[PDB]
Amino acid sequence: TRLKIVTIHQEPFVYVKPTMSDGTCKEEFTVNGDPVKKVICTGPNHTVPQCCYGFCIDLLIKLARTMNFTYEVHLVADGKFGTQERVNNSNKKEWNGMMGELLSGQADMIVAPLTINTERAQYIEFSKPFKYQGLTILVKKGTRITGINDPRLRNPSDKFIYATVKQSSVDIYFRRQVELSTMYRHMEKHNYESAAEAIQAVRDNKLHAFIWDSAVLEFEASQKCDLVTTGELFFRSGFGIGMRKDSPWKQNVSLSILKSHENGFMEDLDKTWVRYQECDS
Repeated sequence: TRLKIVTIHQEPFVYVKPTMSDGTCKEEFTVNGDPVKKVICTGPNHTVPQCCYGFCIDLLIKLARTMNFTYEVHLVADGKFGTQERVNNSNKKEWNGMMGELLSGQADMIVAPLTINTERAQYIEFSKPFKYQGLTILVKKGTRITGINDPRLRNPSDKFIYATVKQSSVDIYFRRQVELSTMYRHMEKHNYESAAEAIQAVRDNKLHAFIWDSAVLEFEASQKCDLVTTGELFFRSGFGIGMRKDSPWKQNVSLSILKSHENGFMEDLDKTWVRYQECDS
C-alpha cells in the first residue's frame, strides 16, 4: 500500500548522505534549532540505503501526513530528471530519468524539483507548482556575461565553454528552438551527468557557464562566494509533483500545495533551506 516515491540528488531540495556505520542517519538541526527530518532513500552510491533530507523531503513528509499515505523513497536509477528518446537503436521512444520510472511503475509519485512543461504534461500529470522559478546562468566570480543573449553564447567558440545537464528539461528547452540551434549544438558536446558535477566544473574553471534552474543556482551561488549568477531569469518555470495520468492523488496533492502557499509553510521552507546564511562553502 506504500507509495513508491522517486527523487533525485539536488541541493537544497534533496541532500543525499551516507548512513552512519550503524545504519541510522546523523542527528542534525536546522537554522531554527529543530531536528532535520531525515528519510531513508535507497539508490546508487552499487545501490544502498542512504539518508535524504531537504526542501522536498520536508514537503513529502507534509504531503504524506495531510493525505494519510505511507511511502518508501528511492533515488532515480539513472540519475536523470527525464527526456524522451529513441531506445535500443530503434524508433521506439521511451522516457528516461524520473519521468521514465513514473511511467513504468517503478515509482508512483515524483517528489523533487521537477520542472513542469508541455512535453512532460503530454505523458504525466503535475500538481500546481510548489515553487515558482526559472532559468539562469552560473559563472565563476569575475566572468563577464550579459545573459542568455551574450555573444559568447550566441556565437559559440571553444574559448568559452557552456553547458547544462544531460536528459533534463533544460537541454530540451534549447533543443526545441531553431534560433538556439547553434547553442544546442555547442552544449551537446559538453553537457554534464548531474548539476553537482557541472557546478564543480565551473568552480574548477573547467566549465565557463552552467545553464540551469535558478532555484538551484541562486542557492549554490549564495553559499559559495566564488560563484555568481547573471541574476536574470530568461525563462520562467515552476516545479511540481509528478503523477501518472488519472492518478487518485492529483486533486489532493494540489490541495495540499495550495494550503502550503496560503499558510506560510512554503515560505518557512525557504527560510529553512534556501535563504538563511551568508556564503562560506
